[PDB]
Amino acid sequence: MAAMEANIFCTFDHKLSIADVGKLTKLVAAVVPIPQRLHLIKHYQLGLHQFVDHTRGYVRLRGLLRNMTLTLMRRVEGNQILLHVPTHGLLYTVLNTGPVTWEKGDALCVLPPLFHGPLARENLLTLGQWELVLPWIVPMPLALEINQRLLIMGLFSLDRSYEEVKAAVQQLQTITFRDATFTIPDPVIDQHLLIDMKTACLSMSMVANLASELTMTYVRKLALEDSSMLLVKCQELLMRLPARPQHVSPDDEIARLSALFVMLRQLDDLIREQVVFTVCDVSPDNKSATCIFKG
Amino acid sequence: AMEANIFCTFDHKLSIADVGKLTKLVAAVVPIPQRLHLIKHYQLGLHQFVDHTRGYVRLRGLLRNMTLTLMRRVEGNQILLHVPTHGLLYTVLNTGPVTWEKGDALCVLPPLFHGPLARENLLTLGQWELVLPWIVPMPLALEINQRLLIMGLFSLDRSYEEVKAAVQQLQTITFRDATFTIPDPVIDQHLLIDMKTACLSMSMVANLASELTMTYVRKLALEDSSMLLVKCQELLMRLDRERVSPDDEIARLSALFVMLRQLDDLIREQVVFTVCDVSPDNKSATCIFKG
Amino acid sequence: LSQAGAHSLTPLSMDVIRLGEKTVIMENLRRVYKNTDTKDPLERNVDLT
Amino acid sequence: MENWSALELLPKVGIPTDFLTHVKTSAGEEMFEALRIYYGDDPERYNIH
Amino acid sequence: MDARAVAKRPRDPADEDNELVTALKAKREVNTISVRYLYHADHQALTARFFVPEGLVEFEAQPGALLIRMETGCDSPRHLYISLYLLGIRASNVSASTRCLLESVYTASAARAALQWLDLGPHLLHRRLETLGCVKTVSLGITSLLTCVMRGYLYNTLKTEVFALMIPKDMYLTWEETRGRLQYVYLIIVYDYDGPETRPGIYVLTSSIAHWQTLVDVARGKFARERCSFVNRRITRPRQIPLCTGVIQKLGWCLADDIHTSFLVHKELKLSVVRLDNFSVELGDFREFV
Amino acid sequence: FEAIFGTFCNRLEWVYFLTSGLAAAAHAIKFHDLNKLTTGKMLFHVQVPRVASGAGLPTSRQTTIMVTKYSEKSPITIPFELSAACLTYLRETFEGTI
Repeated sequence: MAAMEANIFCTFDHKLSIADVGKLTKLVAAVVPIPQRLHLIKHYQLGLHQFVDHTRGYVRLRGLLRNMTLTLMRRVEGNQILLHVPTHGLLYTVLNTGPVTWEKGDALCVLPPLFHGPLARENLLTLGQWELVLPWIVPMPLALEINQRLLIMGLFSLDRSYEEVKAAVQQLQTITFRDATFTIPDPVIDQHLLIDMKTACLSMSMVANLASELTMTYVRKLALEDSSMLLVKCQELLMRLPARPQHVSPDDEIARLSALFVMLRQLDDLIREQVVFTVCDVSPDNKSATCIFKG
Repeated sequence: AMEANIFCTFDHKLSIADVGKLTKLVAAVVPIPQRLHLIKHYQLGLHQFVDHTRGYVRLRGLLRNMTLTLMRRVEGNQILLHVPTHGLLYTVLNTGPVTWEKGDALCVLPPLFHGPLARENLLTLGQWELVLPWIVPMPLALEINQRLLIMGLFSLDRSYEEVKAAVQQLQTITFRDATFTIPDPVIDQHLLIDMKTACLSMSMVANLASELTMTYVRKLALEDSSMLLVKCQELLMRLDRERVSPDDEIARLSALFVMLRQLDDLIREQVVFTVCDVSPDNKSATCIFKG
Repeated sequence: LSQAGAHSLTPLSMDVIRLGEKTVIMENLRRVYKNTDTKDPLERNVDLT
Repeated sequence: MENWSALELLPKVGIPTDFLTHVKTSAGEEMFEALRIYYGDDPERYNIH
Repeated sequence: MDARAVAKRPRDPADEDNELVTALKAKREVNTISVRYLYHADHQALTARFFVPEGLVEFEAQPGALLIRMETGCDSPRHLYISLYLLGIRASNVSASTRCLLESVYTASAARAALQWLDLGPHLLHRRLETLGCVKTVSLGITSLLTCVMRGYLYNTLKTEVFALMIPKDMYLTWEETRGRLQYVYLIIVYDYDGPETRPGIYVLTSSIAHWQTLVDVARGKFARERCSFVNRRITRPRQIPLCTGVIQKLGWCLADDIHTSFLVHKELKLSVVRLDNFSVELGDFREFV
Repeated sequence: FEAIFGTFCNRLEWVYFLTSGLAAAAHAIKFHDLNKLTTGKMLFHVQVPRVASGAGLPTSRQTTIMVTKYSEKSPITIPFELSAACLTYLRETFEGTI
């Protein structure tokens, strides 16, 4: 069999309105994920819309979307579309469908959409009781916090009154990062979170075991002499409670640290996402930017 | 038909001995702050980032955002700079003290020294200086940061000379065909602010792990069928062996994750090259690029 | 194989010995090994025990 | 340290030479004062300035 | 600068003469060496030669086999090369019948010493190993030489034949009944920690999954037992800190439809093996998981 | 001033195996498709003469014997590198300055 084609043609069977054929011309050079990887995929498989469900698990969309191959929009024309898949490491331009101000030199990750609030949804583009849904591209600091907020929301949901959960979900669903506000659609608890909470709860324990006696104690001892803003603001979160170290074994201690890094990567990755873009010089319009490392 | 290359122009006039000082460094990784087409020589290297109180960790992170670039050709005035493309091979100088061998997963690190060297000489304009980062093999690169972090944990207590004997062991890693003496990040007993943050970045996390785990493990234990979580609480209850508003739980958990994002700069490390053939006397070796 | 040989011919001067009423060529190979970095095959050695 | 680069570009007379013990060894015993050796093509000869 | 200069089509190297031809063309000199067509002019694949002891050349002489560097604390050799099949004598995953079978072939003054170097110290195997690629066209000298493929397809020169990767059946496993039209290949070390000794557990695991998050999650189902062994070793042994249940790393990708079972043949001792076909090489860094 | 004199470059002493006297032991023949072939062979047919025996002794058979004589490949290859700067200066040309 031929290797899966880099070039993909998508053709609508439903009639296209003249108002919408120009909607795609403004959509050119944007991330349009697909699953089946056909040489001539139908538009019914195009977009994230086929993955929607009554559960509306935003965490569920976060996982299923990652399995889809990413594609770049290219060559709009009469009732014909040409998606393209850049090879790894080459540079190509990418328009930002989302409303976020990209910075120079930062990595980017695909994310399921978060409604802005007013949810005017543009012309949204629809036909046949079906709507195109293109996931947003987001900066890393937004891409990182969006996962941890889904996880901390599941920890507070346990062991506490359901009415109290609403007070926490309200302050957590909002995100004021980088000027523009954001909000998380239906953060329903899910078994996909239960395994995501499982790997975090597993890392939550073992790091306490791998930690050296000189490591966990060190923050409590620094306050005896040094004082600083970061030392005070962080110390309040801790529970309220010269001297020789009990033992110092450099071979035993270097081994304790090397194992400790592995659990951190086991724990950090759940809020991490597969980086896809490494933008260089953003365009002044903030409607487009060049990208590298795509795929 | 020539391959694209960044141009660069030095400002200060160069003596013929100086331009020949640079032609000895044909292949060489050169960090670039941003993929600008033109670039002043002041932007080249880590030297624009050089700092006193700021620590080595700040170089560890900003260098990851630097654009590595070989010097494809050296002439008068303009100096070419060839940005690697992924998957192509690229010859690189063995400026790194470690000897290279076949197949090493090389990754860039900022240059270091242990007092005076037999040859600190490099290209030198007035005030300006060049600094070419080391190209250490990956297994040693973990060993570097694993030593640098532990050495700062003892920085609070330099007063016990018995502790210094352990610091002297960490100070000198001994990879084969090498005799390193890693400089102490501490200077005059006082820590660098970057070192004080990197130590806080980890110790704060391990402290929250000691207590926050006691709650969530309980409710999640009975539901699990794999049973592996059920025994995780056993070590936690034996971690006690030695001797609250709901909103407080949210702010407490929130710090535990964000500090790890600050700590991630010291954890995972990208590999920038993987070796193929090595030239005789290990002056240099070709390495296929890998981002 | 005998018919594959090219019919072209050129003279070249040589030293020869006549032994057993049969001509035998003499030829040094010093020119093709001098200033080269491989040992001459004719110069070897024996390991008597 | 003579400017060897000029010799690699300037035209040169073609003189056959005869000498003992191979050029690699005779220069390995430092019979000459200044000398230089390298493997392969030299990039440095192209750096005219 | 000229408007016609940008109107020109992009250059085709095949239309241009080879640089050896262009130099001869000016002086019109004729060398005996062929010049009309440089070989290896068109290969995206990159390679580097690996000198090997002759006691390990067997089975590697068949094109298509994994190679890994094995660092040694000795100064000479610092890095003995190891076959993927010779690696299985140590792995617990190999069947006991197959392990006794192939081991009789690999015995040598050199290969037997390589087994001793896995017992020299506590340190785990994944730290001691580094994937290299796969051989094509063995030299088979008295000092064995191999042309490993750092990246791209394995094939004979002039594209006359496309070599296929060979993987033993004992290590191969499938994560899903429904193979996709494409699936990446992953070498994956696993450690079933245990009291007296922590055995290696090698596995080859092709899968349509590519994202690291989705891959490790399904990985915990098949390997939950070894995952249980890891925490169990901790609670039993205070002041002992084993690390890393295993390592996943990318190895390449294959067309999936081309996969079919095959067998190696040497010394009248056949060995059934899974046979990936158009396995383009794409080495990946080790990624530990617990 | 220092006094540079004439520059020198040694010329190699050209040689040819076809011209060498060692070729008298050789029988060189070009064959463009030689890479395709596996191994050559040369069958030899032989029948030994026999002498008549005297009375009371075994008689020789009309003996026949044949053998095969193969060939030995001896591949050779020589590296030589060319600098990439030589490539960029080989065909590319800027202004026609001296």
